[PDB]
This record gives sequence, C-alpha cells and structure tokens, in this order.
Amino acid sequence: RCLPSGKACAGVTQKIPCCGSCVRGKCS
Repeated sequence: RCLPSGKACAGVTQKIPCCGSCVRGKCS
C-alpha cells in the first residue's frame, strides 16, 4: 500500500510509508 510520489504523506504512523521516500510531508 506504499504511497506513490505525488501524495501528501503526513502521518509517519500511517499503514505504509512512501513507496519511495516521504519528504516535506510529500511522498517523493
């Protein structure tokens, strides 16, 4: 369920981290 870049990753305690790397509250 990793999030593909272009999304707002704002919840380190989420189900899945950024498929890539979440930076600046933005899946990069």
